[PDB]
Amino acid sequence: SDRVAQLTVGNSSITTQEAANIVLAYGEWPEYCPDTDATAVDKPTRPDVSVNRFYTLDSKMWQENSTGWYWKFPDVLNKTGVFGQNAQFHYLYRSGFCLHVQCNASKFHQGALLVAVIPEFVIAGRGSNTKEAPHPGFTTTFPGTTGATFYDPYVLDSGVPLSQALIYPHQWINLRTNNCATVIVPYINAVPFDSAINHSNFGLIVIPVSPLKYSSGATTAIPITITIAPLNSEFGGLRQAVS
Amino acid sequence: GIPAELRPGTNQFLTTDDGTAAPILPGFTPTPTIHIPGEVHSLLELCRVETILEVNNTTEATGLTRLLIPVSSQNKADELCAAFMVDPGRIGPWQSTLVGQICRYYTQWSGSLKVTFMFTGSFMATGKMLVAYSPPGSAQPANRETAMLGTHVIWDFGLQSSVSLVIPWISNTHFRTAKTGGNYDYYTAGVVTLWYQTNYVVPPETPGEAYIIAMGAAQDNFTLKICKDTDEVTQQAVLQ
Amino acid sequence: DVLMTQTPLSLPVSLGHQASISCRSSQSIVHSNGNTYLEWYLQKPGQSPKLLIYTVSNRFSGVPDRFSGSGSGTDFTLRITSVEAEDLGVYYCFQGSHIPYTFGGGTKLEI
Amino acid sequence: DPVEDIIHRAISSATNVESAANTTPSSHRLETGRVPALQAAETGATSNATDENMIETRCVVNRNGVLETTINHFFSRSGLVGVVNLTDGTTGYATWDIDIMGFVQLRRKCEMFTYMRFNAEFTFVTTTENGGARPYMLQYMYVPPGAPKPTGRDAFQWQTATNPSVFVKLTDPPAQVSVPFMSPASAYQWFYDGYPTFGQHPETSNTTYGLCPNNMMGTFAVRVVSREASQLKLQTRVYMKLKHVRAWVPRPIRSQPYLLKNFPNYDSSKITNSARDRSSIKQAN
Amino acid sequence: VQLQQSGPDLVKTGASVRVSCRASGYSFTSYYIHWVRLNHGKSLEWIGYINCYNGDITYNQKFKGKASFTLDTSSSTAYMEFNRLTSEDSAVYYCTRERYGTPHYHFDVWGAGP
Amino acid sequence: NINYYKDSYAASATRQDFTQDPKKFTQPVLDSIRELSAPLN
Ligand SMILES: CCCCCCCCCCCCC/C=C/[C@H](O)[C@H](N)CO
Repeated sequence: SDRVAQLTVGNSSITTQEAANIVLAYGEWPEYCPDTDATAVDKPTRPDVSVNRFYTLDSKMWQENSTGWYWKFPDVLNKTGVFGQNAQFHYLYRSGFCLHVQCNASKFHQGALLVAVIPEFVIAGRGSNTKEAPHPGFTTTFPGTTGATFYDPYVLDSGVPLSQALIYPHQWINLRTNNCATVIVPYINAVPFDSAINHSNFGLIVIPVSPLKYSSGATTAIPITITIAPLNSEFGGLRQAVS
Repeated sequence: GIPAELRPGTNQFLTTDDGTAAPILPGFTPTPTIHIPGEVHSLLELCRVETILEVNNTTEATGLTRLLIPVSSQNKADELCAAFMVDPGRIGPWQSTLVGQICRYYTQWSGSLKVTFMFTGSFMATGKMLVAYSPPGSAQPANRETAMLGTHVIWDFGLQSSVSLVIPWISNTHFRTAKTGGNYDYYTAGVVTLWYQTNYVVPPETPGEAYIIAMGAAQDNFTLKICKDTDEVTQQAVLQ
Repeated sequence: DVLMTQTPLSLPVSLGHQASISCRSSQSIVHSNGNTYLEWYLQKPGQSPKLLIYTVSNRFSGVPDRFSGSGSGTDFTLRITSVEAEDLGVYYCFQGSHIPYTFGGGTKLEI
Repeated sequence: DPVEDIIHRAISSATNVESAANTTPSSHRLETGRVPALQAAETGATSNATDENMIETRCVVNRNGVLETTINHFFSRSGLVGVVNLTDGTTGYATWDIDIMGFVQLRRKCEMFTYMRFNAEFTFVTTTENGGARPYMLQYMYVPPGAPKPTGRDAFQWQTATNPSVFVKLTDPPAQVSVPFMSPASAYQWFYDGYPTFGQHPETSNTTYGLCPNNMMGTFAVRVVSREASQLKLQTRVYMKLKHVRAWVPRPIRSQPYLLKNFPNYDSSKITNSARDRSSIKQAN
Repeated sequence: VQLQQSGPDLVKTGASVRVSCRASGYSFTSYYIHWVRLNHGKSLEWIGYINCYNGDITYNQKFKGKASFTLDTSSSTAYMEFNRLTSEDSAVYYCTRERYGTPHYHFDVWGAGP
Repeated sequence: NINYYKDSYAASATRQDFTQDPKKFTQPVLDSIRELSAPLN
């Protein structure tokens, strides 16, 4: 009566039977823009059922020798669904997110992931020059739908050690107790609205801490999906198409 | 006008003092605030968040393997699994937590602590693990029948996966200067050995090593006193 | 950068002292951790090279008490007090601050 | 009667804290079903096993102070943020783009928080580079973004028609001003992901990455007031004290050494650990 | 803990040699592997290093375009060498080991020679 | 509690804060667990 939970947004529910709990990020629900904050003087065009539903990304494989993966939000939705056709026409943007990571296993496997949400996530270059100087490419700072791999998971590509990285919102995926993790993030940004294509707010991270071990004979391909979904999103400021 | 003699203290520049100074822009109204979630008000809402210790800080482990303690099915009982100190502000395992990075900006900590363990093993494997703690004065304990004198919590694996030892505040002084050496060994605080209680029993065709992740935090009566300037910084240039 | 071992041929007598030095260098204190590296290396003429004093002063395990080495700035010395019948190889100095890692020339011993 | 479906709070609660928390006594428990020690760290919330529920404790009235940990008293100490070198007799003046990312003692503190908002307070200590300290006149302008940066020792930007300026000697006690909050956003931000413009961004070396435009705050220019060119070398040491500060969204602290001013690079050839190594795992000291 | 290279074979101008080694006795996905050559009666030279997990090849600038490394996951190195040999490169090619998180000293163990 | 100029940012440090609420960083869960119960039940 506390494990089983069904989340239903829009027209696409998600049921699960071995969950743990639901984590709000910094204790505040995602809400609309009150009129002491808004600075645009044109009416925002908020849809309700078209762009508030769970979109499923592509599933990475988890092996013996894996390092990590990371995505950037809301970069990953700029090509799929109606939300990909309302972040190209409209200049401004404002939303929340509601993440979900499935990874199921048997009873004789072991291992544990770490699902976090890091606001304002900057990727840093990896070269010992002081001026030319190395810089990350465009296919690394905005990976797209797939999401690249970490090169150094111990320092998170930023010189921040992993052991201190529970100050962010997070849940564990411990493969003996649960098999799904859920974070609900409100809208954290300085200016009230935001551009939608350049300023990507935050970034999901999955880092396997205790690596996968299994005895001989079990199934060897354990995949990992993501299921995100916006909440209370509103747009504004129409123009022509720029991808 | 009014007669006013001066004092020592004239014409100095003390850094940590708060006085007024003449503004440069008369009649300035700043850009107004909006509601942004997750506001801090103190640095005691950042000492109460459990982060990951670095216990396996030995010669042969490198990388993500440093963060976790290994267990395995022993041949005998009574054996030892890991051991470390309680000194936020001494080199060792506490240097990679938020307590160990904030209690180096300050001197003279106080109050309790807590250590949370999490077991990342399989599902069908059980066991028990004593978790001891002993106040200072002697060396590291030898066998288990000596380390069951101090504070200890016997922990059993099951559907739950966490026990949280609360290391109490047993000290003569009201604070502890958070530095070690020869003359400052008067402010040390003892060892947190993990002992096997019985064994680690495993069914057939199941992996034969599990990994215990240790964590760490601070309790509710945690206070800090004197702001100093830290020592983990490194520079020899101007960052050109 | 570059290194210059100052004595390419030092000819000591047993129960004597040595001073093999590389005067020529850059600042060589960078990599920004402090920690100027400057490792030393024997090479007996039939085997692979081996370690010696690994930072400016610290000894590596297995190295005897005779191998002493110090220095600062751009001056670095080795001092061994009893040249035995084993300490006869070639001495190299390896810096590790900047990116192209350089080993310097070398230093012989013959008596 | 019309279309029907058109018609169709937080968790935290603030508590004042004056002292540290107290401790209420307890006794021994011999009872099944009420277990406070067992937790679940998978749910993300930290444990809450207070020590009244583990061990038998005594009633302790606590009187320690929790005044010197709030962030107003934590940042209100002034540290170095910049050094301007001045050689005369060979252009005559010197500039310094305002950027507090340079010196590492105050950079490492201000990266604990993501979005900040304060009011600075500067102080300019100026010495000749051989401890002479002879009386001259100095002028410190302040060029906001857009005004022309002065080109010569005696061009016509040095007239101070609009923008501020501080005349002070070398023998007086050092100057001090109080710069207010000057950002077009709602708050300063230190970490800005995302390119600043539109267009198409290359693959090899995009040096535009992560440059936040909400912090480009101008230039600080200084010359020596004379007609004849005097012959002297100087340094200034601009200190900065923050006050009235408010912060948001904490994040962990840098652990690797720094390499550049604007960009947060590390060096992946040699990575330093956090904890220095010991001999084995089964011994303490 | 041993590093066992390949047997020495002489090659004339216009081929590759692909000298290997095999890490024996430790965890192979936790160490760099450098490559150091010894000119005849002369000084040592550094070539470059391969990181055993995440790739991350780095050379000198005196050896770019030649001696492009590879990597194997079955406990084996790049086994790689120059594509275009000259007459002077009849040297001896060592291989070494370096800990990932730094221990403040490089090049602890050494290999054989070709 | 005194200010000699007619602007508000030129003053000294203001009054003490004395407030904190750590429940938005320790326990931000929906189903609020208590101290004396099994948290996965
Ligand atoms: C006579 C007064 C001359 C000095 C006037 C300096 C005014 C500019 C100070 C504004 C506050 C500092 C500028 C912003 C702070 C950091 O550098 C940026 N946030 C960098 O991200």
